[PDB]
Amino acid sequence: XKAGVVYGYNAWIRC
Amino acid sequence: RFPNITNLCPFGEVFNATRFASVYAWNRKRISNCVADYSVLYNSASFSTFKCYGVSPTKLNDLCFTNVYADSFVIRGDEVRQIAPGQTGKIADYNYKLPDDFTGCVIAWNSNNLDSKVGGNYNYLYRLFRKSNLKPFERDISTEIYQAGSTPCNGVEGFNCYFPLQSYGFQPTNGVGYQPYRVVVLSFELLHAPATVCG
Ligand SMILES: *[C@@H]1O[C@H](CO)[C@@H](O)[C@H](O)[C@H]1NC(C)=O
Repeated sequence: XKAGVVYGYNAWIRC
Repeated sequence: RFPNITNLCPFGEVFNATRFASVYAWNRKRISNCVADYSVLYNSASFSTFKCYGVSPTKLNDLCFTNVYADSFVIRGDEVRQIAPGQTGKIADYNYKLPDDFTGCVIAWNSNNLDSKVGGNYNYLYRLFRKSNLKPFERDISTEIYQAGSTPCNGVEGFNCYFPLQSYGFQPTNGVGYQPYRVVVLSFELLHAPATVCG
């Protein structure tokens, strides 16, 4: 998703 | 079902650092637009204190944050307690103070192997006295001499004339309370903007 927000690993999987 | 952002948050650049900053001049690194894995940090498992405020650290990995800042500095072992919201102490009052509505994490680990040497390291300083208390995340690195005395100091440390910053002096033979500890504080805002992703 949106560039410029720090995703956590598991939330980056959901991304 | 397909991942977009390909950027690792440079935690290594903040933790495997040659020399950390002095607590009075705490260094801050802007973290943004990256994925971060906190499981690797906690799995390193060397940290003496890994405590987070506003969000349980165990379930930190599956959340999306914004405005992430990493603050790095070195303090004394006995001074670790002061890096927490609302604590009053030598450091927290005058060097680095977390605000009362804190949202980030605190990471602290013993550095007596690197940041002390026989004869002591005097390169880590702390601000002993300040005219007024520090505001949250305020950074004051001024070196103005107190001159409560007859004559003006004119920038010379002496008598009736005191210098604010005091050297830590870590020797490897010091007690655990006096041993140096490296600290990293993570300040961030919890973001729930995409309902599916960050729900
Ligand atoms: C992927 O990330 C970019 C930012 O580099 C963003 O502009 C784009 O909208 C994202 N992809 C989708 C499908 O939204």
